[PDB]
Amino acid sequence: FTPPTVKILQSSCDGGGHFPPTIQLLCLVSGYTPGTIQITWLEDGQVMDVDLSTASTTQEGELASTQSELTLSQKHWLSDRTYTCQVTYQGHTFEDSTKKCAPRGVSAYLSRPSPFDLFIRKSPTITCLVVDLAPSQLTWSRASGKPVNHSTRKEEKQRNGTLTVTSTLPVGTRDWIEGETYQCRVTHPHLPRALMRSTTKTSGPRAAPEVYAFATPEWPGSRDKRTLACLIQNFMPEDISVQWLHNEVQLPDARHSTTQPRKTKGSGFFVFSRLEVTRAEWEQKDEFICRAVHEAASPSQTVQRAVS
Amino acid sequence: TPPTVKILQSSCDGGGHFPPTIQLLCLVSGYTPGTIQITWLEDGQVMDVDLSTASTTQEGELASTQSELTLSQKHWLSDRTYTCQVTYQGHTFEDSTKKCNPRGVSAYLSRPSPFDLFIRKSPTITCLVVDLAPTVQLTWSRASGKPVNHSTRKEEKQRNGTLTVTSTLPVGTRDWIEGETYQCRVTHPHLPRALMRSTTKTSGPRAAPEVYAFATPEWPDKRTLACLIQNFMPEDISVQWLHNEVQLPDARHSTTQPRKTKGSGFFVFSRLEVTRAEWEQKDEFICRAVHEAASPSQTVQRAVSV
Amino acid sequence: EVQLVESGGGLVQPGGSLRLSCAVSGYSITSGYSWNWIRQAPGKGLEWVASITYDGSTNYNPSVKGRITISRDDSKNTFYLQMNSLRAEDTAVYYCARGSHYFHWHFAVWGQGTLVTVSSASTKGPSVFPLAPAALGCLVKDYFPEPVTVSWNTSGVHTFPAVLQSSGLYSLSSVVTVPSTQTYICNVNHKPSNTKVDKKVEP
Amino acid sequence: VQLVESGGGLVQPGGSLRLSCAVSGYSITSGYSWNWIRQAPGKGLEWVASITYDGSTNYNPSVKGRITISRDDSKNTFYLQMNSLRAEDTAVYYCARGSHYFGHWHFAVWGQGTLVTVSSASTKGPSVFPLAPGGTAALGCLVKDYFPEPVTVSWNSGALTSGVHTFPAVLQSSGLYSLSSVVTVPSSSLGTQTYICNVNHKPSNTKVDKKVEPKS
Amino acid sequence: IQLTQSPSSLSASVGDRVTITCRASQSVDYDGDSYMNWYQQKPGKAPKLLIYAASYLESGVPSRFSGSGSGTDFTLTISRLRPEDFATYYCQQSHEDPYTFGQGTKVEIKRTVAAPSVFIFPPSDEQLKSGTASVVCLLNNFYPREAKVQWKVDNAPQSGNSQESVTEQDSKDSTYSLSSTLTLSKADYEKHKVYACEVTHQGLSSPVTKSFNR
Amino acid sequence: IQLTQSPSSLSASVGDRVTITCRASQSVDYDGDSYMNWYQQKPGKAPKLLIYAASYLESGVPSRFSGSGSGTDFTLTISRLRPEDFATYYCQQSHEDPYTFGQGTKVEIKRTVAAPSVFIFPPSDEQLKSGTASVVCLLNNFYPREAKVQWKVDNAPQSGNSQESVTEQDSKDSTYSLSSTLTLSKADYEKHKVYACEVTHQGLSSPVTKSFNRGE
Ligand SMILES: *[C@@H]1O[C@H](CO)[C@@H](O[C@@H]2O[C@H](CO)[C@@H](O[C@@H]3O[C@H](CO[C@H]4O[C@H](CO)[C@@H](O)[C@H](O)[C@@H]4O)[C@@H](O)[C@H](O[C@H]4O[C@H](CO)[C@@H](O)[C@H](O)[C@@H]4O)[C@@H]3O)[C@H](O)[C@H]2NC(C)=O)[C@H](O)[C@H]1NC(C)=O
Ligand SMILES: *[C@@H]1O[C@H](CO)[C@@H](O[C@@H]2O[C@H](CO)[C@@H](O[C@@H]3O[C@H](CO[C@H]4O[C@H](CO)[C@@H](O)[C@H](O)[C@@H]4O)[C@@H](O)[C@H](O[C@H]4O[C@H](CO)[C@@H](O)[C@H](O)[C@@H]4O)[C@@H]3O)[C@H](O)[C@H]2NC(C)=O)[C@H](O)[C@H]1NC(C)=O
Repeated sequence: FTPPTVKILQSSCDGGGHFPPTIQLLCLVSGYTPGTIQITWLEDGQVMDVDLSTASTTQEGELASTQSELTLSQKHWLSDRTYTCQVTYQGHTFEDSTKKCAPRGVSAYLSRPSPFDLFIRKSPTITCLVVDLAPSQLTWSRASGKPVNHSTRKEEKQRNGTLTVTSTLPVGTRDWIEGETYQCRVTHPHLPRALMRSTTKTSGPRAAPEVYAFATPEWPGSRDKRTLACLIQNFMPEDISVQWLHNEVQLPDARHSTTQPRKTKGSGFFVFSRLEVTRAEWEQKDEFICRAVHEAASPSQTVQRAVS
Repeated sequence: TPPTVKILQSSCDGGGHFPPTIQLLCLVSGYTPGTIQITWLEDGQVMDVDLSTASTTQEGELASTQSELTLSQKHWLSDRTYTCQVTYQGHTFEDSTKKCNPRGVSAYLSRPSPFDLFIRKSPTITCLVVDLAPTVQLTWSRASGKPVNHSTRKEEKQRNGTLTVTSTLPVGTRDWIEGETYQCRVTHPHLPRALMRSTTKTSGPRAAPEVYAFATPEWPDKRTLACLIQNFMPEDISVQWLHNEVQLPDARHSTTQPRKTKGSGFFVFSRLEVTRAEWEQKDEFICRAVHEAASPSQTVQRAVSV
Repeated sequence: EVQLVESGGGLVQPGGSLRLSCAVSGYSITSGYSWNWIRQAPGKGLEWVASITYDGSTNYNPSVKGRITISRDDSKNTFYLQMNSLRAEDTAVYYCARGSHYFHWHFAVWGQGTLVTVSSASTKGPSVFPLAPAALGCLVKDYFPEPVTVSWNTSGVHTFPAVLQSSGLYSLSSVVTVPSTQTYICNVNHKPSNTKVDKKVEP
Repeated sequence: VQLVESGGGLVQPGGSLRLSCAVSGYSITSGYSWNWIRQAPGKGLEWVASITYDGSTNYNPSVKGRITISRDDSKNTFYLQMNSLRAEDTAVYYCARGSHYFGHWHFAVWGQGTLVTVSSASTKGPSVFPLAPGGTAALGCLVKDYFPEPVTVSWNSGALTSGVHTFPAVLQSSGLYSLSSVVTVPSSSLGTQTYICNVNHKPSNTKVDKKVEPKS
Repeated sequence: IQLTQSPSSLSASVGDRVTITCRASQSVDYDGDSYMNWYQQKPGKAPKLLIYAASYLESGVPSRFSGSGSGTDFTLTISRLRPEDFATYYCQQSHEDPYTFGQGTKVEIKRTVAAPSVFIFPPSDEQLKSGTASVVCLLNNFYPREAKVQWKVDNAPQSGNSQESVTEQDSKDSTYSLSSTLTLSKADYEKHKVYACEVTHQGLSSPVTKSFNR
Repeated sequence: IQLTQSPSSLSASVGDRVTITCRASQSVDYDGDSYMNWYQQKPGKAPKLLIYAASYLESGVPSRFSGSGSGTDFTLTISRLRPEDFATYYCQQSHEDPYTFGQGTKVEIKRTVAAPSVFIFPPSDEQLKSGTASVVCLLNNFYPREAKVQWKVDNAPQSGNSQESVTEQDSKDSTYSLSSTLTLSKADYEKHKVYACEVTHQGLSSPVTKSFNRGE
């Protein structure tokens, strides 16, 4: 045998979130061995008018179904009343209630190792950022069970009445290169089922980038300043770092500008680097190295090209 | 017999709470048994049936096909426009729905692109209205007092229940240079009000754009060209590629939006891939920048050969 | 930037003609905006009288219609207003105004303006009698018509409006405070009677 | 990476069996988990053994005490030696690898699975007999009177795969297993194409190739 | 079309809310757009435009101003009053030619009360021979403007012979200025020895007068 | 830690939705998460990992699979039903020891009825010298499994001395194949001439039988 089950559905809205002029609720009594059944509707506990609801019983095979539809106006449905559908099955009554749909949303971002931290610096770090927490324990994990280097948990509340928890986990050099996977989970007193943020190596293949460096000609009225444009394209995936070098010393990131990686016409991504130089720099040494750090480059994940 | 589309959803809790997963049902009423295609659309994008269930029932002569979509509690709170698209016998039947109040109606006046201004010889200002609720006649105005050229009106309804108005007015080139100001207002049957947005030539000093064309070296039937347009104020600019005395399509070359330089002015890069049969017909590819500060004809260009 | 200055005032006999002038600098008129005159009576409100568009289309006001006319000149980059049969109501201060279109207009840039006196009285000059004293000043008694500019050598000074004496002449006073070795000189310039008076005040 | 088992067969009751698992692609000493999972014939699955990269082991309560598991770093292979074999100990052993998750593991990679049958009956090789025959014809081979399982069957050294139906073996009245394997081919290809079934019984080292030609 | 401004004049403390009403006789709007403007007329210069369409602000106009209304009733609201924005403001419709203006609303700035300082100076030696004797009782830096100066010629009440002149709010001391000019004949100036004007004002507890001997 | 699934065997139409419930006697919600795994064991192959922690899908698994539940009760949901999913499904828990698998759920597919294919195979001359005789009756690609096969040697009904076997559903068309084997003594074959095999199935409105004579 099989006892019946009860479910309630409401009418849908439009693209603008507008309720229809007549709101309709449905009470499903599906999947039950044929037997005596009677549906009764309630409004905050009171039995509604019998002429407002219609009940149709359909029998299919060994199970039975019973449908009950109720048409209400928008003013009555917007009253936030508790409408209970009480269906009786041979003495066993099942109930279910509904009401008009009346906080803040949690989010989390887990950054990936930057090419500078993994190959040039040699101290790769990931950042598990969790935002929009109600101000009132972080739990890291690894996929291979290897010894997890501990992280610094920086818990700081935000200005919008929320809380942010920054967790920077140091990882190994060879581990991320060989495709290690890490996961991040935070626990809060008001959490029944926590969420998970898992970072790993990119699913796509690898392709070394091609670096071309050009020097803009002297523009009329700008004899003491040149612009250096560097094109780096056809590299997969898009995670790449760019830096410039003059006189064997690396320039800060504020002196150059790099665009976001965008797809090429076929396969790979392309970026553009723009460095502004003065006449004292190229007369000191007319050589500027446009260096690109990518996981697919080799041997030391580095590809460069100079321009005069 | 055409089918009837109807959308339902899971009922909320008696205390005004949302269930953990909001499910949307798309009922199709009685119709002549035939090819029915229930495609679920989220903001106009196609969903895969590997997430929505399809069930067909045929009783006597009428058919009843229903599709149920499983959604999380967070996605229903995104106020995205969900759509159950049903196609039968050729003609389509679409029913849209969204999460569920007063809210303001906004609009923006679009500046005419220098491509329409200096190159296409048809500079067009665009008064676009968004988030409107049901004649809707649009009217333009000039500050100098001269009558406006009649603009084409175009109404367009969206899936989010909004209605948009597209007004394209051919303006004069000399007026935009001298500093003409255009305005826009709409009389709507819904609200007794009429808003206004205004556009004009961007104020502030002007810097002429610097055009630089380069070519990647030949390495062992395809070459990649680059163009750097930098140090121009304001950021209003249009980038095109000329080849064989014919303007190349915009979808052929990749061009970035204007971004501020390290100092004063903006900079734009452009990437174009040419085939071997192109520079054999004419080994001359021109990167032309269309900016209001350029001289003499608001045009500065450079040629490059491979 | 673009500014407007008016000219063409002074004592006018009743029932005569008044030719007003306002020079336009910075923009043209044929391809420009709307141009009009706005007058205000001594101590009263403002009343629009005459207007002209960029193409030359004119529109006037019925209160002084038939006795006024506004014209323009393409070479002088200016326009002119001509009035006749001036009655005592037509005695006012004429301002130069430029408007901007809205679907309905509104005047954005204005002119300095000029004052025109229409009466049968003669042009009396400002008899300057100094006032010995701390504060000092120069008295301006019995002059016609208006206005009168009283310069000094400005800080802590107050120039009073001229009293309308029964004789049809006006009398004003001017004061300024000084701390209790320097000589103060007042400069009274009269526009209609072209009289400039330098007066030194001694204790 | 792939996990391949080796060392199955027939073992007398209470004896000692050594099951190996040679991994390929990943060094067994680089940090991972390696487990053994068995499945009773016709019943559910059950875990028994586990070993980590550093050497930590664990044993299920139902089989602890009868099991010895160790690793070998030189060959990237770990073994499972087990004594005191019982009648209810016969199961298909799968060499699997788990992944870490806050101290909880789940088997990601699964081996090919080897069947170990613990019994007192002796080994018996199969006898192979052909099955000779509308518009579609049918032909097959017979694998009769053998013990124990399993048997691998192919056709034309793997050239014929479409329409192959290898029926599961049945326990005959004599206590031995019997198995039929047939394949449906168009009737036009009877006198043109040659059909040969490949039979291999690893527990008895028996490899037989019998040809099937129509009878007329 | 005629406009009735409300009120005709007002005063308020520094940093208050300024509200001006203007009643239109007929509907000056069309298609929903409010067709009416507002201006600022400060003394000693030319008027300056504030906003148009009764709400839309122009560039170079202070953001502290705000306009509201539609049809026949319009309202002009200032966020806070600055000590350098005193002027008279007018409403003006543009639905039908000719254009008309309102009655005018004078906005006065308020401060602290100060007593008047009066100095009296007789007509000079060159004015007595001119047949007209002009005596001026000048008061400076007083507040409020509501004040009265009584002329006393030989301790006798003088009525109808006083010409009072008033100045507006100063840009340096933020006060007012009044000048009491008495026009007497040359024969009347000789028939008196002691002259005096009693300046009555709120900043003075008792009416303070100034006297001089001819 | 006893685990149970439901139901055991079900027949669903192509493209429907499937619901499986892994009921546990142990609440596994710990550290703010649930630890429960799902697996798919294709017939006769290694089990395939589907869901870990009862919520997250395995990298590379199609989106038709969707898991739900927490604590003691869990629910599995199939979006669209493809024939590629014919297998038995088990749920494994890694929360506490001992690690236990479910009972399994043999999910077979309902579809349109397919006509069976009947074939008869005489015992080869080699088997006759071996002292045993086996006539083979074959059923090929049909639905459903419910069928009756009756043996008839020289028009005499046979029973008790026959053995039948069925295959698993195909990954392409989800059909069945049946093989019926006759077991007789050598003298019984040499004494009878006409051999036939009759089968009963709902796919054909009339049963079909094929016959032959030995040594012909
Ligand atoms: C209360 O207020 C706080 C403070 O604003 C809010 O917290 C912010 O939340 C936003 C979004 O929720 C966060 O923005 C995210 O920042 C990430 C940081 O990434 C860094 O590293 C990458 C490496 O490539 C850099 O490129 C990047 O510039 C950063 O330096 C971004 O990675 C995120 O990007 C993702 O979304 C964008 C959306 O456009 C996509 O384009 C991306 O591809 C990517 O998918 C994202 O931008 C922000 O960092 C938070 N700030 C802080 C201080 O924590 C709270 O959300 C707010 N709460 C409420 C309830 O309103
Ligand atoms: C219901 O759905 C409709 C869809 O039709 C929505 O309407 C869209 O509203 C957005 C508002 O953000 C419009 O985006 C705006 O476009 C303006 C014009 O840009 C033109 O040119 C670009 C290319 O240069 C085209 O890609 C674009 O389509 C237009 O043709 C921009 O000028 C606007 O920028 C202004 O707002 C942004 C807001 O982030 C600021 O950052 C800017 O500085 C600037 O102030 C803006 O980007 C979009 O164009 C509308 N759709 C269409 C088809 O035009 C409704 O909003 C939506 N309603 C609801 C309630 O959901």
